[PDB]
Amino acid sequence: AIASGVAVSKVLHLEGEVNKIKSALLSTNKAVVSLSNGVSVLTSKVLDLK
Amino acid sequence: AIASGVAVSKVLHLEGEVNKIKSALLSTNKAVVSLSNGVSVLTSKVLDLK
Amino acid sequence: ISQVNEKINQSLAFIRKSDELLG
Repeated sequence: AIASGVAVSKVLHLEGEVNKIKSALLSTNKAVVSLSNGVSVLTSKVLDLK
Repeated sequence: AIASGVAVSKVLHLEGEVNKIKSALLSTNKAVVSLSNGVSVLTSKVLDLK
Repeated sequence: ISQVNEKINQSLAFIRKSDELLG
């Protein structure tokens, strides 16, 4: 699965960045979901005030 | 950090792709913080109207 | 209203985790 020396170690390091960047965007998504349930419930309230 | 011509450039380019996507998600995050500080102050006002 | 603010509280906590990974 390997043969050197066209970057052995450096290819695994970018494979690590992709798992942090892949998990990073998941938290970002989950924020946009909370902010989305919040704006959903605020809208609901702005209606009961009308 | 590379060895040619076994895709010297193509490993360096994707190594580049990861640096923009990392700054990219950083700007995306910065928006979700503003829209959230914004919805926070809008909420504050919808409360002062109630 | 107090619950709309917990949604913003927990969305802002999700960005600091995102940014805690960058990195």
